[PDB]
Amino acid sequence: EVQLVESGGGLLSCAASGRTFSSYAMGWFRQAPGKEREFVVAINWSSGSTYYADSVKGRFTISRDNAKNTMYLQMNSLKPEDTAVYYCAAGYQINSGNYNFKDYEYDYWGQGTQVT
Amino acid sequence: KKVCQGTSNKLTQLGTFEDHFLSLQRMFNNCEVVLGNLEITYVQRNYDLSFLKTIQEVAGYVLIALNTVERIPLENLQIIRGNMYYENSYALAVLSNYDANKTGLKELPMRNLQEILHGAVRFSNNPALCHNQCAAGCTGPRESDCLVCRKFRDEATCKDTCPPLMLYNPTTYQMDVNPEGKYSFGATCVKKCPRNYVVTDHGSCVRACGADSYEMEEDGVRKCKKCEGPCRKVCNGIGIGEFKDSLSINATNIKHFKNCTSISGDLHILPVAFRGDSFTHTPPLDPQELDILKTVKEITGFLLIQAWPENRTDLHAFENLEIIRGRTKQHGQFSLAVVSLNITSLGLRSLKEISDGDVIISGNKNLCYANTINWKKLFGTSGQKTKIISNRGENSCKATGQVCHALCSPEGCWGPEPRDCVSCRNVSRGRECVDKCNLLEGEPREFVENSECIQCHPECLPQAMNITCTGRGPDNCIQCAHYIDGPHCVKTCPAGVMGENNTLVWKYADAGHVCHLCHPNCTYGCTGPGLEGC
Amino acid sequence: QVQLKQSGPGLVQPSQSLSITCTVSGFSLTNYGVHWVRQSPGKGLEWLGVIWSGGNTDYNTPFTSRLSINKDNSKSQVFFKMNSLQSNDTAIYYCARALTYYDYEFAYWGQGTLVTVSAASTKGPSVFPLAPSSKTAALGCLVKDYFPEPVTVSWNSGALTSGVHTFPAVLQSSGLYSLSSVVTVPSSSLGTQTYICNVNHKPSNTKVDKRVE
Amino acid sequence: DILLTQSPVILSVSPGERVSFSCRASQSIGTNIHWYQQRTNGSPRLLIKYASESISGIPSRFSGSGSGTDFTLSINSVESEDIADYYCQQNNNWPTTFGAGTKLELKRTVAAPSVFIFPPSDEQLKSGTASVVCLLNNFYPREAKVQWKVDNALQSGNSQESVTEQDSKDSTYSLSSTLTLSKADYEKHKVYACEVTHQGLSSPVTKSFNR
Ligand SMILES: *[C@@H]1O[C@H](CO)[C@@H](O[C@@H]2O[C@H](CO)[C@@H](O)[C@H](O)[C@H]2NC(C)=O)[C@H](O)[C@H]1NC(C)=O
Ligand SMILES: *[C@@H]1O[C@H](CO)[C@@H](O[C@@H]2O[C@H](CO)[C@@H](O)[C@H](O)[C@H]2NC(C)=O)[C@H](O)[C@H]1NC(C)=O
Ligand SMILES: *[C@@H]1O[C@H](CO)[C@@H](O)[C@H](O)[C@H]1NC(C)=O
Ligand SMILES: *[C@@H]1O[C@H](CO)[C@@H](O)[C@H](O)[C@H]1NC(C)=O
Ligand SMILES: *[C@@H]1O[C@H](CO)[C@@H](O)[C@H](O)[C@H]1NC(C)=O
Ligand SMILES: *[C@@H]1O[C@H](CO)[C@@H](O)[C@H](O)[C@H]1NC(C)=O
Repeated sequence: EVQLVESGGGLLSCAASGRTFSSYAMGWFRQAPGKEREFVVAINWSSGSTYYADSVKGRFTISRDNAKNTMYLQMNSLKPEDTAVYYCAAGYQINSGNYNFKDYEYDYWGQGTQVT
Repeated sequence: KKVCQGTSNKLTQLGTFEDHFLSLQRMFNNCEVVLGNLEITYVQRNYDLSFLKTIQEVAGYVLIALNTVERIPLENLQIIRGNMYYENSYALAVLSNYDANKTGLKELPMRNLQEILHGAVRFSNNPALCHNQCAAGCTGPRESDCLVCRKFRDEATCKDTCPPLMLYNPTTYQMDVNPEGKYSFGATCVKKCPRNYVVTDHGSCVRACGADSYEMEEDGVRKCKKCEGPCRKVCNGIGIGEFKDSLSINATNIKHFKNCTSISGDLHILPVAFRGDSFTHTPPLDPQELDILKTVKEITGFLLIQAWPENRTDLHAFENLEIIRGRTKQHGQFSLAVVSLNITSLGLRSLKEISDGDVIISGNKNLCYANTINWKKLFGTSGQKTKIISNRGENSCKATGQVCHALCSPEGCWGPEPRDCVSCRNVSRGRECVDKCNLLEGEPREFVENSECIQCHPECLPQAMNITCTGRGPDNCIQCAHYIDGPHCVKTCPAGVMGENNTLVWKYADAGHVCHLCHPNCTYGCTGPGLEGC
Repeated sequence: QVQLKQSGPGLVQPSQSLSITCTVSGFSLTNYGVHWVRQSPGKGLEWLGVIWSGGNTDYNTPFTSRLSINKDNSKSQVFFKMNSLQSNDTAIYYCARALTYYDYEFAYWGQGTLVTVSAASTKGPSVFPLAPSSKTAALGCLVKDYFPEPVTVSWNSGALTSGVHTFPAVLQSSGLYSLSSVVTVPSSSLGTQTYICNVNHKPSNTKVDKRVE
Repeated sequence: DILLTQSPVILSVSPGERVSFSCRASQSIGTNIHWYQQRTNGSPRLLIKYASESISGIPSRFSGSGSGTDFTLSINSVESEDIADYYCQQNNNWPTTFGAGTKLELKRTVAAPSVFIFPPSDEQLKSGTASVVCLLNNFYPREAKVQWKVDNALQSGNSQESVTEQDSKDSTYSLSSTLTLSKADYEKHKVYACEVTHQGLSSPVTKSFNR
């Protein structure tokens, strides 16, 4: 039901359809070959509040296109120190957020967009 | 000025007499202002308390008790605010400063302590012993020319209150963010909270948000937003941590689930809990203590209920459960399982999602409804399937009129009440389905916003034979039930609030209940136009 | 391999109580419940009740007052108990397990226990040979005057199955049962192979082997 | 409560035929129906779960269809092995309940019985009783007539019959008839005869022995 369509990467879009993502929170994670998967960006859907990672801070930019149900990400001014596989995630939140984002939960994950 | 947190240990002793002093110095070393209480206790003889010369002010109370030291040099202590009291109503309490060794407190030279701002004083068992908004003394007739302020301070200035965050704009009748506004850090007005401090829901700068509130960020500044209901408290589920070798929720472990909102794991409720297990020295659980789980809104793993209060009609203790993520599953299979219970309705009226895992409802001979749900709506993962087997027949359930309410949509129900519907046939008020909103009649008057009734502002006037509002705001009214401040229905005109140029704005009531501006000369109030007001 | 093996006396006097033990293998009683089902020769298959994994029970409506199922997860066995039996409670009682958790698709069945409700006394059979005449030949055993059912009969201790016909018991006027087991054999075998019928009647604890010449 | 109705009650069928067992439920229960097979003196055997889902070990020729109230168990080509009672089970309403079953008989070519007669063992006669057994082995159809005769005197009400169940391999029947006299009556006669009449016999077969 909850499908996350990834498309846009290589040498970034996440189309999320399936249900009412009213209280949901979608973001982006990354995993490097020889390490664990890691936070990068996240964004509450209602409201459209936003949370970035430190290394991701400033050097990135995430947004939400409501009605179209899509979550775009800009990787402008990238570097070799950020090359990895990227998954877009989504998860229902207890009260549409209203608690620390580092403790948000994600249940549905995308396939795997490569970035070298 | 240097600032220390303070202490609130009371007559408690922190380790050896040496350990107690060693921890008293580290806190109050070089401190000039005490945000909390100054607590001096169990200080031994020949212990240098000379670092206490730096203290210039104390906000809370001061305690000096069970001290055998000869001298306590509070030679610079200028003020005691008395934010707290030690016991009863004693802002300053110096008690029993002696020992059975013939050596008590001799010298307590509080030469500079001029004023105690609040609270009385208590001395016993010590055998060896100017502007308008100022406080202690005054090095001048002005406010800045004072030793210590009474209420607050703001860069030399001794104000009675800190500059408000916002100021009433008499033009657009709205509020604007005051660029001269400052937070209230202690008895100081700082334009920004200090390092590792947080803004209250209103005003101050505290290190801890505390209960009923969480930490949110706004304009680069971490603030303290109030918790909509109970604050989020994650807790471990059965099988983990506190409940590693735990088989079920029992009379022992049930207590630790208090105020939990999110379970990081699984939740098991098995008959052994109600029988008690001697082999674990676990007594029987009284069903009433299940109410503790009413605060649970989410479960990461699965929910397993194989036993339940026979006199209880539904899963009441999960009336607020919103989601089961099913990250962990029974036998790698089930995220929800309800087997051989006496219940009549499931009662999961708040359940909106089951992200993964299968559902099994089996053997509940009295269980009605349950087949009315379209569980596909709750599922997020594909392949999720439900098995609803050997419960009470629909037809038996019809014969006794245990069917989804008439206000329920065809999507089904968790029970017979209108607040058990999955979704509503027409509209909802609260968590309840209804026929129509109170548009043209009823108390309160309301308006519709997406299948939901919303209370009109209480300042809108009910119109007979028409509506009364269009939006949540008081600007959306039709007729103002009382007064009017431009596009705003109000219960009282604006009178006393600060504005631009640091001037308190005043307004009065036109006989048509319309708020208008007084004459600037009138500064303490006014009841009409022209100078004659004040 | 999953097995339900049950043991229990199948002769209960009216107003007295029936007891059956279902001994389990291939799975744990801690993860699966065990159901009980009986089958009368007339009123078909009827579900009696269950002992769930957590130890809680559930009995069918007409058995609430007189049924008690307990168990022992360690010994891996289940104990069926039903009281004040009468004539209508005569049936074959089964224990069963479902294929899947919490469900009722009974894939694994005990062998069944033939419960007979009577005040009459147990009585072992007499075994008499049916010797093949002089003329493929046939021979057999006559199992006569026993009570209650059932009696089990084999040939050559299991080694002889083909061509065997153990006939259903008939009720004699005496109220005792009588039964006959026969087998066909190549006539060219009589003076070649020895033929023995193994008659076993548990309730009287009579095991008999009679050679047929 | 809910009623599972099975039809037909008995169902006779030649090998190779198609077979449909009907189980109609009084209420609509979607697909919460199971099917069982039960052979003579055996425990029930789960064939199908939830109307159509196949079980491992069960041959492919068995299949199940239907939903709501009308359910079907199907055999695409019947074999003699398939002789049994077939039951349907509902999973939906508490408590789970079973239909009253359908019996599958099988047709086959006529086959005349091999007749054998056995005298009383001398062991038995010592006990003062004499049973005399006549055997009709592997025949079809089931209908058969057995007349006991002692010195050409038709016996009446001193014999008991027993018919075995239909065989799984040749789908025949077998029958034992047992005459019981007192030792005294038995010894007061010479000829003992069993006359068998059957559709596969041109003339009635007799088998006998002289005391
Ligand atoms: C009830 O909960 C308690 C605590 O979660 C369990 O008691 C523990 O039992 C394990 C195994 O015996 C011991 O290792 C722990 O030391 C016990 N902890 C405490 C706090 O007593 C108990 O097993 C549970 N009972 C059931 C039936 O699940
Ligand atoms: C188990 O639940 C059933 C159904 O909820 C209860 O049955 C009802 O019990 C109430 C008790 O006040 C009676 O008033 C009703 O008449 C019962 N319903 C009927 C007869 O249809 C049953 O009481 C519960 N069992 C226990 C032990 O509390
Ligand atoms: C539960 O929450 C209430 C809310 O007022 C609080 O007072 C109480 O201390 C909490 N209990 C705990 C955390 O055990
Ligand atoms: C359940 O039964 C207990 C028996 O002690 C009783 O106290 C309690 O009131 C009952 N619960 C109800 C009536 O909701
Ligand atoms: C509620 O909705 C039903 C479904 O269309 C309709 O028949 C009924 O008239 C509605 N009642 C209102 C709008 O008061
Ligand atoms: C036989 O069973 C019926 C219930 O089917 C019940 O009346 C009783 O147990 C028996 N009948 C008697 C004792 O008359």
